[PDB]
Amino acid sequence: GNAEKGAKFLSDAEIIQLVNAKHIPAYKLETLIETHERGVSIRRQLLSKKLSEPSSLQYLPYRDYNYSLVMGACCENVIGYMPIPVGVAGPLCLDEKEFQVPMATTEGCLVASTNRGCRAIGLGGGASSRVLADGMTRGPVVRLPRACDSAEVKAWLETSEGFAVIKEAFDSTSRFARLQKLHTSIAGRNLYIRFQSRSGDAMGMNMISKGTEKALSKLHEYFPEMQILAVSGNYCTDKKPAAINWIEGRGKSVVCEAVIPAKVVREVLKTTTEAMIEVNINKNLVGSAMAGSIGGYNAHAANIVTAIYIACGQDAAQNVGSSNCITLMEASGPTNEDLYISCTMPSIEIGTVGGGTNLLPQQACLQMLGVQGACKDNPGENARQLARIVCGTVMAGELSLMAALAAGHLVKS
Amino acid sequence: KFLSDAEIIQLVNAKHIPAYKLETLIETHERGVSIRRQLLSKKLSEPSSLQYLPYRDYNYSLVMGACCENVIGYMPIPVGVAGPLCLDEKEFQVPMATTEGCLVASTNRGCRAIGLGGGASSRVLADGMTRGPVVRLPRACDSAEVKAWLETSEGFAVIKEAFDSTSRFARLQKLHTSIAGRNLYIRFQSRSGDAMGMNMISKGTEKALSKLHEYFPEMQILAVSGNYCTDKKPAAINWIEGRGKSVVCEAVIPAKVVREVLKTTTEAMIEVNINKNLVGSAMAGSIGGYNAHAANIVTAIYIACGQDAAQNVGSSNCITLMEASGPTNEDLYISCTMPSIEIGTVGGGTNLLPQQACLQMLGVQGACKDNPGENARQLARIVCGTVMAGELSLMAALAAGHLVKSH
Amino acid sequence: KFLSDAEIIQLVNAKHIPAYKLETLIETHERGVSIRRQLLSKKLSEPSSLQYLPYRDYNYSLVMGACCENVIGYMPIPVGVAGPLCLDEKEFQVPMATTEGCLVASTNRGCRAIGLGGGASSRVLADGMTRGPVVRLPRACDSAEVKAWLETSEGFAVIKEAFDSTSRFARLQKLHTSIAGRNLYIRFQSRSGDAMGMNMISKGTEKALSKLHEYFPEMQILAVSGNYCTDKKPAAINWIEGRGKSVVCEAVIPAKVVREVLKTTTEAMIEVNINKNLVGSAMAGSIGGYNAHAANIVTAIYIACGQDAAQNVGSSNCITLMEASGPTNEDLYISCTMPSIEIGTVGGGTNLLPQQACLQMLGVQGACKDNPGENARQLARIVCGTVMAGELSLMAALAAGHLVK
Amino acid sequence: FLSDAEIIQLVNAKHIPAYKLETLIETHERGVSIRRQLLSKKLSEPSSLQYLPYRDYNYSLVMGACCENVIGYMPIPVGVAGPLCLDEKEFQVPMATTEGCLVASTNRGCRAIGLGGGASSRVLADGMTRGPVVRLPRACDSAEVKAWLETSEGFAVIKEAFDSTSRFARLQKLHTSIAGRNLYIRFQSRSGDAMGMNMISKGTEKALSKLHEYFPEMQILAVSGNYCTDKKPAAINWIEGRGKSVVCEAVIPAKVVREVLKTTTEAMIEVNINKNLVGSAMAGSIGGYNAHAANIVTAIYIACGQDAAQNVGSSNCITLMEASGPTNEDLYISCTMPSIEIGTVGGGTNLLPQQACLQMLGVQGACKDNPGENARQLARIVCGTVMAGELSLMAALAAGHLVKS
Ligand SMILES: CC(C)(COP(=O)([O-])OP(=O)([O-])OC[C@H]1O[C@@H](n2cnc3c(N)ncnc32)[C@H](O)[C@@H]1OP(=O)([O-])[O-])[C@@H](O)C(=O)NCCC(=O)NCCSC(=O)C[C@@](C)(O)CC(=O)[O-]
Ligand SMILES: CC(C)(COP(=O)([O-])OP(=O)([O-])OC[C@H]1O[C@@H](n2cnc3c(N)ncnc32)[C@H](O)[C@@H]1OP(=O)([O-])[O-])[C@@H](O)C(=O)NCCC(=O)NCCSC(=O)C[C@@](C)(O)CC(=O)[O-]
Ligand SMILES: CC(C)(COP(=O)([O-])OP(=O)([O-])OC[C@H]1O[C@@H](n2cnc3c(N)ncnc32)[C@H](O)[C@@H]1OP(=O)([O-])[O-])[C@@H](O)C(=O)NCCC(=O)NCCSC(=O)C[C@@](C)(O)CC(=O)[O-]
Ligand SMILES: CC(C)(COP(=O)([O-])OP(=O)([O-])OC[C@H]1O[C@@H](n2cnc3c(N)ncnc32)[C@H](O)[C@@H]1OP(=O)([O-])[O-])[C@@H](O)C(=O)NCCC(=O)NCCSC(=O)C[C@@](C)(O)CC(=O)[O-]
Repeated sequence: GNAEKGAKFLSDAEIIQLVNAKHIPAYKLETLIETHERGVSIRRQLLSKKLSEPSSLQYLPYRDYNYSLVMGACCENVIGYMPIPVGVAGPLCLDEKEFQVPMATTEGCLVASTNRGCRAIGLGGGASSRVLADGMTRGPVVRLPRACDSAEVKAWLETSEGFAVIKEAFDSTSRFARLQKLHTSIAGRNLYIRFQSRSGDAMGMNMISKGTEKALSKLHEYFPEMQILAVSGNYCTDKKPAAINWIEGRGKSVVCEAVIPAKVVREVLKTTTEAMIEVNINKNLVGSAMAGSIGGYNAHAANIVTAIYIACGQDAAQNVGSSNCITLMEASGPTNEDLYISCTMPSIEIGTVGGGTNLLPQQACLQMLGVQGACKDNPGENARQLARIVCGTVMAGELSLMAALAAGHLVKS
Repeated sequence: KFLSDAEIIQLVNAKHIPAYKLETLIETHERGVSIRRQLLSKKLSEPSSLQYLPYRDYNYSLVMGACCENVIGYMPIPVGVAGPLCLDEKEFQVPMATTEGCLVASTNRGCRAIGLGGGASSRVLADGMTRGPVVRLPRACDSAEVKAWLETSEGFAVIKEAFDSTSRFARLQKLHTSIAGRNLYIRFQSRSGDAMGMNMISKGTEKALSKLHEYFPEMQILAVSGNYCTDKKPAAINWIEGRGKSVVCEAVIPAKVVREVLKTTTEAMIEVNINKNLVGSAMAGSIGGYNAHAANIVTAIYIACGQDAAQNVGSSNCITLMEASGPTNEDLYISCTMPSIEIGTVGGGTNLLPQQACLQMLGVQGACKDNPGENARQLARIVCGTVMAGELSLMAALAAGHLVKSH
Repeated sequence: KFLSDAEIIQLVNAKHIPAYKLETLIETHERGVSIRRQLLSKKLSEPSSLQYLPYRDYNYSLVMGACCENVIGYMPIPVGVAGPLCLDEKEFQVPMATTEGCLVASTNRGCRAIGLGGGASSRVLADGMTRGPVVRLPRACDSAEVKAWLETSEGFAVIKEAFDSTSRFARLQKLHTSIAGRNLYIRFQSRSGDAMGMNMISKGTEKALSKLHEYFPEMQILAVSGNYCTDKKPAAINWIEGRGKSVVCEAVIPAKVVREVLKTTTEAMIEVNINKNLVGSAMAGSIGGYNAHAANIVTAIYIACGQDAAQNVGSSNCITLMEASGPTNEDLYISCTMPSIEIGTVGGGTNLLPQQACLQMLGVQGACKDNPGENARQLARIVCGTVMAGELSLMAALAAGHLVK
Repeated sequence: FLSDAEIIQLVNAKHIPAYKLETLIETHERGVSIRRQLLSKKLSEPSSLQYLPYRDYNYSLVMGACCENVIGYMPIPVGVAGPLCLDEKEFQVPMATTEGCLVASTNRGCRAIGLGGGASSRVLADGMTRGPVVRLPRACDSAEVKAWLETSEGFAVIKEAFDSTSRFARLQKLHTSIAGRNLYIRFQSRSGDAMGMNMISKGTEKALSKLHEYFPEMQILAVSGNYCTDKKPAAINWIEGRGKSVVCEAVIPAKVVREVLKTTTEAMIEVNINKNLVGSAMAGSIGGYNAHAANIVTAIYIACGQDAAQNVGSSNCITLMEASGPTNEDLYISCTMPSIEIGTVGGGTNLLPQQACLQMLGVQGACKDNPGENARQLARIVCGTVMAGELSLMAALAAGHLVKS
């Protein structure tokens, strides 16, 4: 019926009461209650009346979903989950292997197009890829009394011993923290330090923050007058467009290529190698340059990154820098009727452990590509492998869309 | 029809009927996906990989033929809620589909500071989706002529006529042209009701390019999209000219609220905003990213509300500014300007029911009958508002030395 | 007056006179300069380091109070000539004030290929100098309101009237506004006859900002220039929106001419242009610099013709493109598009006689009485033309493996 | 030797290239004197070079080194600003310009600094760069070369080759960048007191050869694939630096700001942020967070024989202003310039008048004892003077003193 005061289980009815009582704040329901799902039920209830159209929540799934794995490190105020259609494209004949690429999307033709692109590649002898570099970064802003002081610190960080003490501090942070280079940049009395380190099969944004922080402390011991303004002074750079990610790289840098047989271009892609190339240059090069792009000399690399990212538990917001990509197309073969295509992506921020990678459905798409979890034997291998697949699939998508654009097929589909 | 499950399998195999064909071949969407999963498993190095990828009893009737191909199931993204967001004297319960811990918590904490601050105000500065095809002429002198033509009032009128005759909402605004030798990049800009409009615009520019061709028969239409729109790629033009909805946001957090809720000082916030979001971003050579994590907020809301999560690229453009304010300058004045929010309230993933749930939750869902475009615009303002909230909280945490404490 | 350099210096050393005023006193420019050199030598660690800095017999008359302060002589810059430049069915002998060897030789070699190629064609795509002040309002909602106001036809009309009432040539074109919170950046665009117009425009935006103030009394005019013009700084907005004169250029070099004059192959040129001026520039994160050395050509012509050599920054923006052309695709099609050539044929260094010499040499000097702006525009085209010429030659040299040696 | 009208006809007939005139006439000046007559016919107005100087210049130092087809020289007013109290020294900075108030303003700025205890500067890095484009059959090959160049031994053989090129060629790091089967290699080396554009090209070329020995299938497309980057705007110069990177700072006493600069520290700062930061960002600038660093670079560059076209990358500069002092009434100002391409030897640095302005700053020629010192010292002066000019113009803008001066 109704009651009052904390006790045993109680009822949705008035457990709500104690929330108004302001002793059980909304987001703490899982703290108190016994079953995660009840918690979400009660919140959807609270939130329900907070709503203008309370009948909304009705078609928002939530029932039976392992929440023990989200509550804790993947989301707060869980009021359910969002279903994203997951299509599959492939096989992707990449580096003498075939992958069935999962793509969580809501945009029609994206999967169809990526597939059509994978096809051209398969009938083309397949594609080759190489991870050019690997390292997640973090660039805090630090301050000194005078620019002359910043200057001194910069020089110090650049001496071999100085770098060694910073590296030691940094690496003592984790099992995988192994500080590579150190890129410093001065702005008056400000000093931006770009820390770069590998991180096994983790995307490493977290590991690196812990590492730079410990390093900044040891750095402070030497320059007590230094102010650590913010672990992140946008010099990483994370989730924001930045020429530095494009030029210096961030995460995994990777190249991709394939040669599509003139026949395959006419048959599968429905155009000409000559037409493709004529479009790639004036679109992905001259066009992008005209729009003042930094890092976006590609057709829709983003569409492919986001889809794979959502499907495989990556940070869909890193879609920003991860999509950097220049796609190039040349005439090739004995008659120059064959299409040579490459795709270079300098900043693929990706990981195979932690984050959304810990959820089971996302993990399903990872296993589907045989990348899931940490690579015990060779640490970082899964992350790297996935990076290559992302780059490979992007080339596939680039191939198909570019073709469609050349052929005048975009409006039809 | 009935044929044993594996009977369809073998059948397809022996015919080599492309899996994607299924939906048409088989009766009932869930069969075709269940069968596809089945075919796929045998192509995998661990046939039981999809053991945890849901797919059962989902509404594929909407999806197939409109949102995704080769469906093999669906991906569950935790959906949190933040708010109320006291924006323009209203309160919104903002849904955020994410997998990053603290994002919702932080956006909430940010919304809180704003609520106890008298709320936030926002304005949509401009509205217009764009499409910029590449077109070619024999000589640059010809491109030149076309450019001048498109710039005459009559020339623009015939192009506009053609363009607008494309849809009920297609109303071509300006026309930005740009020459590269014999190449001509034409940026078409038009409103589009409550639709994000990427599709409507393509239809419009295409019809317009035809009418344009009638006048310059020697013109080659190389591609409806010559990257001058620009869509899903970083571009100074979206930042400077705007794309989609441009919107400003502001709020003033009372010094007490900054010390109590945000756990810092207005002075500290400002010292960080300038050297991070301004000097830092400039040092990294950013174009459009003078903000802390506008992207985190856009993506979350975008995924939760059926938007194109890949447009996260240009939609996240945002400059966040913080000034000292009040009688004592202890209050925090904060603003966030986002010039290119590509958003829509109709079509796309906006047609799926669960996404529609999050849209109703903000009372934006579907087309706005009375005032077309209103929902799209309203949602844009909410995205900008929530972004400011997130900016507030994260900036604070950074000032206070809390990122490696919260996470 | 007439005393003695020997003592006209003491008063000065009695600080009764600031070196930078000798002019006001000692009426006879060269003497003013003369005394100042002497007074400076003493302050120098090497009292005679100015031994070789010319100064005599230069017409400081026009310089003083309009081009330079604290004058102490002049700097001689070698002036070479390149051409003829067969541009738009005309031939120009282009003057280039430079100190870099081969620049003139190369630009010439480039002009040559063009002459034996049927010549080059050019078009001025747009014309308008800009000024973008920063203005402030109490709240962003206020900025917003002003933006919308400036965008209404009547609002623009009152702003335009105010702006145009500033000068005989001030004819405000569009108005590009941009909001940053409670800040509002207004880009004013207007023609300006044959003047580069940086000054004319400032005067115009200022009068306009006043009338704007009358309507929004709560608006703070922070600075007539809030870097949204943008002047003398790299900016995507100049590249995308244009600034000054925007112009295209093209020519087709006959395969024979490429092999003979330029010493390479159209195929090789093209292979280099794409991977250097496009893919390379993109790799370096360039905004506006998809060209080989457009700057070398702009600066030289700018110094020789009295332009603002510092505007070399935005004026050099240029994308140079090369395609295969002809019945056999062995001919080289080349184009050069420069969106922001800040140039003028009147005022500034354009008032000095030696610079004016180089202007007449191109028949552009002074204002074009009949068709105002024509000289400025014509010169802009020549700058673009000569740039293509230089692009042609250097690209070739690079293709052929000739830079070093 | 004999006669003029004759050399002409003789020329016109056997039609000799005007540019060869120097190798057929006893004195240079009669070469350029003939050249000039010879060109006058070819003008719409034969009497155009009337006022264009030429006599008694000493083309000797120019011929075959600084300029071709010389028809004379261009006089650029040279003003002086200072003293510049930089690093406990005072410099009298020469500025070759044609823009009124530039010198006056830079002076006024130097003044505020002098009465402020002076300015401090530091050279953060030194290295000229060259980035050729090289090609391989497949991207996998490019990839392999990149990794090779990154191994310590691979770098050692490349460095050896590179350094064996000159006495000052000492290859620092190596920044590589892949674009499919393309490979952009950024070579970085010091170069004494030379700007080093030439030395580096010779070095990368020698290195690219040795590189070829290891990857015979590699195509050297161009010694310069715009990844240096030279004379074009590029985020890489801004982020990685090019030439000399230097910081500058000073603190102007609140009194001095009100008295000399005619404003408030609070006003200055309010303008710097919304103009040089927020404004520049709104215009989509990469590298230009400053008011007019270019004006100062160009002037000093022309006066001291530097490459005025490098004005493009050399002008990169972010200027910052904070409140300082016991009451925060004092103005703290800094200026960071990451890519000052400068040199004190070779180029226009070999001409005597330019050398005059170099001595004036006591930088002229190579620094025997400490190689590179002069180049570096001049770089610091350029950065110092830029801060000075930033100070004055920013002030003027804050105070609303522009249009009228
Ligand atoms: C629609 C297609 C794929 C047809 O392509 P098609 O060649 O005309 O159709 P087809 O039946 O003749 O070819 C068959 C092949 O297509 C594929 N295919 C065909 N249908 C399906 C399907 N249902 N499901 C899966 N795969 C499919 C499949 O791989 C198949 O191979 P096969 O079965 O013979 O072994 C093509 O025309 C295309 O790729 N169009 C463009 C797609 C695209 O651009 N997608 C992204 C959205 S565009 C956007 O919003 C970004 C943009 C444009 O703004 C960016 C920019 O500015 O550039
Ligand atoms: C974690 C907080 C929010 C704690 O916040 P707090 O103030 O330290 O502790 P609190 O308990 O006093 O705060 C409680 C209030 O915060 C919110 N809040 C608190 N806990 C919860 C919860 N469980 N669920 C929901 N809401 C929560 C909520 O609104 C609540 O209001 P109340 O009811 O108490 O008046 C804070 O420390 C914070 O915001 N940290 C930063 C979080 C963040 O920004 N993370 C994601 C972005 S990091 C990134 O990847 C981007 C980066 C850094 O790489 C980009 C760059 O800068 O380069
Ligand atoms: C050196 C040349 C011109 C030889 O040119 P050549 O074709 O090798 O020899 P040639 O004598 O047979 O050519 C003669 C023609 O060239 C011209 N020419 C030839 N000599 C002269 C002269 N003395 N004075 C005037 N004009 C001359 C002239 O027009 C003549 O026509 P002709 O009289 O026979 O009918 C050629 O090899 C060349 O162009 N070299 C490269 C020039 C160049 O581009 N350098 C300046 C930029 S380098 C820099 O600092 C920027 C950079 C490159 O680093 C930026 C980047 O890419 O990152
Ligand atoms: C005009 C001034 C200098 C007057 O300065 P003032 O303080 O108004 O008047 P003052 O006579 O009392 O000042 C005297 C002091 O100024 C200097 N000074 C004064 N006159 C001279 C002179 N003739 N020659 C040399 N030095 C002079 C000198 O140092 C002297 O110190 P003192 O000897 O008294 O101890 C000042 O108002 C000013 O600096 N104006 C602005 C100058 C300027 O910056 N213009 C060039 C940039 S405009 C442009 O094209 C770039 C732009 C606008 O586009 C950049 C952007 O986009 O932001």
